Amino acid sequence: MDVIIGADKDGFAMKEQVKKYLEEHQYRVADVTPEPAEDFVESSLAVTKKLLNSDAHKAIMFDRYGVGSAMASNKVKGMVTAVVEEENTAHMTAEHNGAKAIAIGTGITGYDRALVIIQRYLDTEYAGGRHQIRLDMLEKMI
Amino acid sequence: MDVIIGADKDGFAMKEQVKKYLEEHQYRVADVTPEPAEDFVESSLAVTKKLLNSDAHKAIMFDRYGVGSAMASNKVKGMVTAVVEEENTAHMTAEHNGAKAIAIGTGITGYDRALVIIQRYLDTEYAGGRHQIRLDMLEKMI
Amino acid sequence: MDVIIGADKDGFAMKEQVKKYLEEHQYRVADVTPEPAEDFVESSLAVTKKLLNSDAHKAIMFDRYGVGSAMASNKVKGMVTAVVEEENTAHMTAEHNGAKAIAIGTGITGYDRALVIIQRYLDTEYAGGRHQIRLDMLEKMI
Amino acid sequence: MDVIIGADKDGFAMKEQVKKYLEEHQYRVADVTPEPAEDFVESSLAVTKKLLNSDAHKAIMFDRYGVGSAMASNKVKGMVTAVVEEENTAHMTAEHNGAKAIAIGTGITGYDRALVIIQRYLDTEYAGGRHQIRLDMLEKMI
Amino acid sequence: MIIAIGNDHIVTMQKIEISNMLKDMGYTVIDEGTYDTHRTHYPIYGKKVAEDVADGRADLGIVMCGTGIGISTAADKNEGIRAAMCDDVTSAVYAREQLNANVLGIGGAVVGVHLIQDIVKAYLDATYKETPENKKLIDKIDNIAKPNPDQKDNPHFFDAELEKWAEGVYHD
Amino acid sequence: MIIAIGNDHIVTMQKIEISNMLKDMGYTVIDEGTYDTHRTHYPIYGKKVAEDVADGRADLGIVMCGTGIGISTAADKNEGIRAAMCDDVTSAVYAREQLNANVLGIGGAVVGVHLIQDIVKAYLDATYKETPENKKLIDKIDNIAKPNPDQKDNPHFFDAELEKWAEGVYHD
Amino acid sequence: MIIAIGNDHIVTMQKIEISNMLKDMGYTVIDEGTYDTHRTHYPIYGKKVAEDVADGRADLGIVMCGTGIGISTAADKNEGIRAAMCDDVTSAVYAREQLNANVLGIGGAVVGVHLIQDIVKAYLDATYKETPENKKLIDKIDNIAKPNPDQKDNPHFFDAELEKWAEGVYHD
Amino acid sequence: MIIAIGNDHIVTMQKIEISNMLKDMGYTVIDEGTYDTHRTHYPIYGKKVAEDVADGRADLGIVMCGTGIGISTAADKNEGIRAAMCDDVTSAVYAREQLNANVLGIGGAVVGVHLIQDIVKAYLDATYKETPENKKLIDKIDNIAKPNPDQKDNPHFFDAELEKWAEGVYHD
Ligand SMILES: O=C(CO)[C@H](O)[C@H](O)CO
Ligand SMILES: O=C(CO)[C@H](O)[C@H](O)CO
Ligand SMILES: O=C(CO)[C@H](O)[C@H](O)CO
Ligand SMILES: O=C(CO)[C@H](O)[C@H](O)CO
Repeated sequence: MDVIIGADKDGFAMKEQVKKYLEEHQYRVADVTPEPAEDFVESSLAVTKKLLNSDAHKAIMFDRYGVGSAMASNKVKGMVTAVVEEENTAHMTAEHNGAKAIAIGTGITGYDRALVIIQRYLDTEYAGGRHQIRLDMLEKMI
Repeated sequence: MDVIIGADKDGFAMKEQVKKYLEEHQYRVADVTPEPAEDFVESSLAVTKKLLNSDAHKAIMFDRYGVGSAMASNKVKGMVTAVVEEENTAHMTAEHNGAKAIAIGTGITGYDRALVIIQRYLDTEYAGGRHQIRLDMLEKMI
Repeated sequence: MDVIIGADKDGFAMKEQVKKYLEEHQYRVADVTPEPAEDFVESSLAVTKKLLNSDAHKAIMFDRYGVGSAMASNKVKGMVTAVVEEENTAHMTAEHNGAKAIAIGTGITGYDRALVIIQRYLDTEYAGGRHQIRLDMLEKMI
Repeated sequence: MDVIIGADKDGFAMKEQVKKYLEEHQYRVADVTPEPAEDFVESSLAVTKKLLNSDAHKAIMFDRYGVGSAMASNKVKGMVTAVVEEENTAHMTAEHNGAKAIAIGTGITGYDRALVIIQRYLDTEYAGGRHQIRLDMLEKMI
Repeated sequence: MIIAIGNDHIVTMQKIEISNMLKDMGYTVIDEGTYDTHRTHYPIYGKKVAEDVADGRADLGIVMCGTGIGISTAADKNEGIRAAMCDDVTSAVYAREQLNANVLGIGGAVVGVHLIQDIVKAYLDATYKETPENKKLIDKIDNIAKPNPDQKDNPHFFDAELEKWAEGVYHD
Repeated sequence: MIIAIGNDHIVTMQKIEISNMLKDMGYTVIDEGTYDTHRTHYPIYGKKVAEDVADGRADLGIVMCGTGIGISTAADKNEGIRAAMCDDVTSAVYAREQLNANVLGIGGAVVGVHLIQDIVKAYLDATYKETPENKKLIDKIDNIAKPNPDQKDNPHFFDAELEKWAEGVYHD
Repeated sequence: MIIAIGNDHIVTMQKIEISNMLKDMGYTVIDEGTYDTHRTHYPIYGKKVAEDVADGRADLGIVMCGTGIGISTAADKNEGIRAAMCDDVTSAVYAREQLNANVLGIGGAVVGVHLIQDIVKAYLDATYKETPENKKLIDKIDNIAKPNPDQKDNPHFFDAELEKWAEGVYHD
Repeated sequence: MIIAIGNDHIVTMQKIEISNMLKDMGYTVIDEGTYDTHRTHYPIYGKKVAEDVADGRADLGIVMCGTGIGISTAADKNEGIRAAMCDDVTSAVYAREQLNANVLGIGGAVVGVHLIQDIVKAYLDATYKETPENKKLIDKIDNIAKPNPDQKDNPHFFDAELEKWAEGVYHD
């Protein structure tokens, strides 16, 4: 399974830890920010571009609060980014939403919790079915 | 105002950050673990002992998950420790419960959120009144 | 206390029973339909006219289903008629609404229940206060 | 379809009207109280005996309040009597409960409403399935 | 078919249950009544539902409040409307079949949800059966009130009272 | 005074409302009925409430289910109980004043909460007034059923049915 | 101040609680989200709330769904909006103070009502304080998306999907 | 397996949701917490749940109040109990796996029902993984408090406080 990751200066430290975690678990990781991005708009958009052009369907954005990376990346047509700070949304956003990526705020979420969130996200597949109408509506928007 | 703080090896880093924060914001801090405690049992009991002996009514325990420090210190007769991970409990536990101390897990809660939690806890006083019946019940238990 | 009553051919029997009841229980009754009205429109309007002209504030309309008399008399500007089939509305409509009259359907409500409904209605006064805004709104309508 | 009916002095008048209604609708009626029963215990028990010994599975008891006929007849082992004063229970008690009979209070329920209640009761069959456990429990009691 | 529905704050939960049922049954719903449970005034929603029906935006209306009396009375006090206050199936069917009532009122705090569902279904399933007798009754009913153009389709009709309310004129 | 209350899963919310009200009124409540809304069986709770009243653990009982018929009938089928199924105030008052009913049954789901409160209040406020006539009716009712010691105070009375349920015997 | 609010069927009850609170606080509320709990689609309400804010009909917006992700993302995908998905007070305050977010998204179903109230209150109480740094971030965010006149102020934008739904295209 | 559950009046509805889920999952439930929403005191139910677990009547316990702090602290203050206050899945799993916690506490007013369900499932699915390290921690924890025979299995333990409450000693 492929996973795209990116981060700004505030999310860089955690991004590095997660990358190590992902590699140790056999995941093929595409890091779009070997060096911290200028800001979360740059990192979140970098992850989005790489994702929508790759065969991967899982991505993780890191910044101080998560809110920013989601706010910025969701402006991209076809993109769906979920800010995640607890373990239910971690899987539900993948199951119900397109959740092409999740955003974690390093100033909000501790590392051990972030890992549980990430693993639940990566382990969950989109359910399709009735949920597709909402995704079709979202992909139609700017 | 006074604040008692302590931490084991996992919560030491944040404890040090918070101490500096508290000092900068005019707070007399009593650090009972200048060096990381053996474990959360030792650190939580150290904080509890110092609290139930000082004239301070606020305390912060730092460890990896929060749960341990609360589980340990709550075994002490008369002690009331609240694990805090979000901003509502941060103030409500002080307002309703004796909230003699809050426990923060560094593997669960990010630093920026921890500061908001701490500030809310420190800025809230016990309401007394009807809530006292519950505190009398708790202090009566082992 | 005064009570205005009236009925069409279907509610006449019960109206006669209630009149005797009310007289026995010290109640000055104004029967506007000594003989059954042509229909519930005629009887309900007769009761309404007599009410909005007398110094009484309680009235009982009798017909087969209750709905008709209320539907008709409520068309009169300033009138408020409540169909009553159970014991809670019996008093609440008086307490909250202008409840200038209640309508009882003889094909719907048994006599013993009708007496309890009537007694509750007669023993309850309008609460006024906040409820007045709604009555002012209603009296403003056609 | 067979229907067993019975009534005391207070429910006799309505019982007679319903009997006429039932005959006009091709129902085979078994009237156990051609003359009003001494009281509702006698009438309700008379209906119960005739029912539990007949091939009929529908019965109607009439008294002033309904409550009495149900209270008395339900003391008989295997009997299930429903006091009915509204149109939902009229069918639900048959669908879910054994509703071997329904009890109508003539001082509570008007004639037109009683007929709707009765027809809904007669038109509804027991659903069995999961509901049987509750009926098995009831038939086991005294 | 389109059903307009309204309610005061006391029965918003019961209104939601009926709205859900109507949609499951295939009806298009126009929800006018209050959307939360904040203290408000029944005449506002009764009038909104009434006008939807009278203007042809809805085929029939349903209104509810604690007892149903207040909002159904408000609905009745509008041109083109015949509102039937019915806490039972029997009179609701009579209202539709004989009086061709186009607005049904129910007491959401006095009638249980299962019975409310039954009343609504019975009322909707019923069909007006015209006869010279009921046509005469209906015509008389439609001619009792005197039309007030200042009320008809006037959204600001109750502004005067609402201002007073905000001014604390209606304190308890 | 002590009031025992019970219910099946369909009306747990209504039971909660009545429990709250009873406590505010100063009554001591013994809640027996089901505590959540997981599918269960009304006879279980009707029997529990019935025995609390019959054994003197409670002064009166109140039982509710969707229509009230199931649970009130279950309550009635116990020694020392006279259970009255009343969805209205009039018959509830009659039940207490004339039949000295010690268990009140109500249909949650069919009776609105405000009316349920009125029924309960009226029932409790009423007082049994013996008369040669109702004393005779009551005596008759108290002697219809044949006591079964195997049912009396036996909480395992329905175990055979509960096992059949767990084994899928009662599938739809 | 005017607050527009919306939601999908999973969190209508939580929306109602927030609507009540906002009104008690003195805010004027424009409820757009769904009014009952009948299955519907979060993008519809997120778009409605977004346009109320973007068109100046409302000062700020609040949207909720099970997790908040769906509806907040829908809101964000509109001209003039900066929607912040915040299940906590800290990031919500950051959203307002640093990103001047004008739409707040919350996950009903995952955040308890008391915390939801705190998030809303903190968000509203916060004030945007411009800085050379956040002004630059905001400008970037406001220019990522390409405006689509066919979407702007077009309430029929999702009609094609709604028809496919009515025709069973989106079956499970 | 048997799960004892308890709660104060603020979160009775959330407790009902969890009770329902546990039963659907095949667990036997002993509901101790308050059954309605009448103002009561969390220590009462925390103690009841704790003793069920300590005495072997239940395998594990779950307690909830507004924030969970009060009732989980009460549960912790009992012999044989290790109560874990967890508003998140991560620490709940740690509590079970490392500290062999036998009582889970959750804030029913701060955590949404979907997340509460996730925390409960995660906690129940987890298994204590003993190591010399955690056995040392657990043993230390089990030896902090000094056993009070007057509290252990004493139903009248809080009578003193309840009498004062009835006497108006704890007024606001
Ligand atoms: O039933 C009502 C009007 O008839 C309302 O629900 C009540 O007045 C609100 O206080
Ligand atoms: O009303 C009832 C029995 O009379 C129950 O609530 C119903 O059968 C449950 O499905
Ligand atoms: O949370 C949601 C979308 O993010 C919705 O509430 C859910 O998909 C409805 O099934
Ligand atoms: O959260 C609580 C205790 O921690 C309770 O729900 C609250 O004190 C009730 O007022």
